[PDB]
Parts: sequence; structure tokens; C-alpha cells
Amino acid sequence: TFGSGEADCGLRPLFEKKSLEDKTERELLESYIDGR
Amino acid sequence: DFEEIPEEYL
Amino acid sequence: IVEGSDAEIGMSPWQVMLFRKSPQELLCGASLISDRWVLTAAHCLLYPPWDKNFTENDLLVRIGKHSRTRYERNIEKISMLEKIYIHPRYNWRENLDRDIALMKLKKPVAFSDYIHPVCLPDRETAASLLQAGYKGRVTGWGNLKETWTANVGKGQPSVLQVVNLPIVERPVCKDSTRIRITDNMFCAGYKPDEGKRGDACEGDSGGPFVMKSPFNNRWYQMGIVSWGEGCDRDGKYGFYTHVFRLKKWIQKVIDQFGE
Ligand SMILES: *C(=O)[C@H](CCCCC(=N)N)[C@H]1c2cc(-c3ccc(O)cc3)ccc2C[C@@H]1O
Repeated sequence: TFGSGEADCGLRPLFEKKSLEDKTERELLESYIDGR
Repeated sequence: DFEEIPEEYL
Repeated sequence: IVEGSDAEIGMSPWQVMLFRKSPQELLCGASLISDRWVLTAAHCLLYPPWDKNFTENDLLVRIGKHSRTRYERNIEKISMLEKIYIHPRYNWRENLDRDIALMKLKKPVAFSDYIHPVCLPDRETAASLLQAGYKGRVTGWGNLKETWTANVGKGQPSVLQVVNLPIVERPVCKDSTRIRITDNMFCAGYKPDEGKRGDACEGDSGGPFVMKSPFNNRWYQMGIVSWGEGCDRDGKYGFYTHVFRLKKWIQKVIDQFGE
């Protein structure tokens, strides 16, 4: 629960949790058929 | 090269 | 990491450093997948051609780090290993197939701003995201130029480095090498003609290739840094362990013991 404990995995305290983006993560999302 | 770590970890 | 850049603080809070006790040195990268489990490449521990065979007491895990060499006094945590589990069919004799290992920590880490686990993919996440041309991200403290065949320049980072790399089509992966490629591997890297470059390198093995899901905005670990021929050589690629295809074994070991 959820897996081992989390549940909260993959959400970074300093970024996703505060709705801040890191400086190159757009490069990743733009490659995922950009999206829209 | 490494800074020394605290002896409780050895 | 070759041709990447300095990570932001807290950009990769699942990154783990595998550190030996004596002589004190960086062995490999790794990743934090819950409060007491670490994921790495089996070849970081066990590699008979080179007389490598680490046990639990040979090693420390360091979590929460940014600087490579500093003891990050109220930031990093150091942990001890209770138990190492290598995949029973890791093929070190031939091609590093099933290059994966789990490590159980002696006591759980507390999470913080700098320490947070990554998610592991489910089938539909693997299926959507693991596609040629999609980019993932590799992080590590390993060499900055190929001393994995004696290159110089800058050498070794002071801080964690990061690079984003596209996944490559399987045919082109297999036509770059003489090594037999399995379904438990994928490759990644830029093609010679693309103009961007970058790669993992020595000291990076074992750490995470991660991607961010566009559907739920979480980070998932899709690969483990496993092997490559050289670092950032044209027409060569990095190969990674396929984490989803080995997920049954991961769930097995973390279920059977197992509290
Ligand atoms: C880990 O740091 C290195 C290599 C990581 C960087 C990979 C890359 N350039 N994309 C590790 C390594 C590599 C091999 C290997 C096996 C089989 C080949 O055909 C080529 C290379 C073996 C052993 C190691 C140890 C080291 O940890």
C-alpha cells in the first residue's frame, strides 16, 4: 500500500509537488508526439 | 578523493 | 555522463550512489524504489571476468546527494545493506542479459525534499512510453569523457549530471553492435547525423533511465544503465536493462521477504 508504501512515487517534492518544472523536462514531453 | 564519511557508517 | 549538464537540486531524488567502504570509492549508480529497496545493475556487484563479487558488507548506499565527493552533512543519508538479490538468470558469461539486482536496506530511509522514490512502470505505461524517438533521462556521477578507453578533458563531475536521450529502434540497436541483443534490453542515444549527443559512461552503470508520464505527470524508471561500447562514440548506443520486462522478478523478491 500503495506498492511498497508509496503511492507518492515519482512526484518530486521540489518540483511536481510545488508545480515547478525543471529546466529540461519540456524536452521530454515534447518528444512524446509532443502531445497537443 | 572522497571527503571522509562518519565512522558510524563503517 | 558525457555531454550532459549539472542537475538541479532535488531534480532526481531517487538517485542513489553505490559506494564502497574500502577503498572508499564510487562503484555505480542506483535508484530508490521504496523506503527500503534499491534497484541497480547486477554487474555492479557480480562480474567474474573481472573478479568482482561484492557482498552486503562491502558496500554503502548513499541517498540524497548532489555533490559527488562531499559528505553532505544534513542532506544525504547513508545506509547499510541487509541483503543483495541478483536475478538468477543474469547472464554475465555472454551479453549482460537480465542485468538487474535488488538491494534491501538495513533500516528504512526517511524521505525528504532530496530523497523520494521513483515509480516502476506498469504494462500500459511501458507500452505507451517505450517508443523509438521518445526521450528519457539518465543521471549519474560517472565520467565526463571516455576513460573507459582513457579519455581526458574534464574527467569527473563535481555534481550529479543529467542527460536526455531518445530511445532508438531495435533494428538499429542490433546493427550497431556484434553483441547479441535480447528482449530484456533496449538502446538509447542520438544517431550520428542528429547533431545532439551524450551518453552514460564509467561510474554511471546501475542508475536510472527515467521518463515522465504525460498522463499522470509522474516519473517512472524504464531502464537501468547497463552497457555500451565506449562512451558517446558515433554510431554506437547505450544499452539498458528493460525494467518492465523483469518486473515479475522484482515483485517476487519484494513480496517474498517481505514486511
Ligand atoms: C558502468 O559505469 C560501466 C559502463 C556504463 C556506461 C554505459 C554506456 N557507455 N552507455 C560498466 C561496465 C560495462 C561492461 C560491458 C559489457 C559488455 C560489453 O559488450 C561492453 C561493456 C562490463 C562491465 C562494466 C563495469 C562497469 O560498471
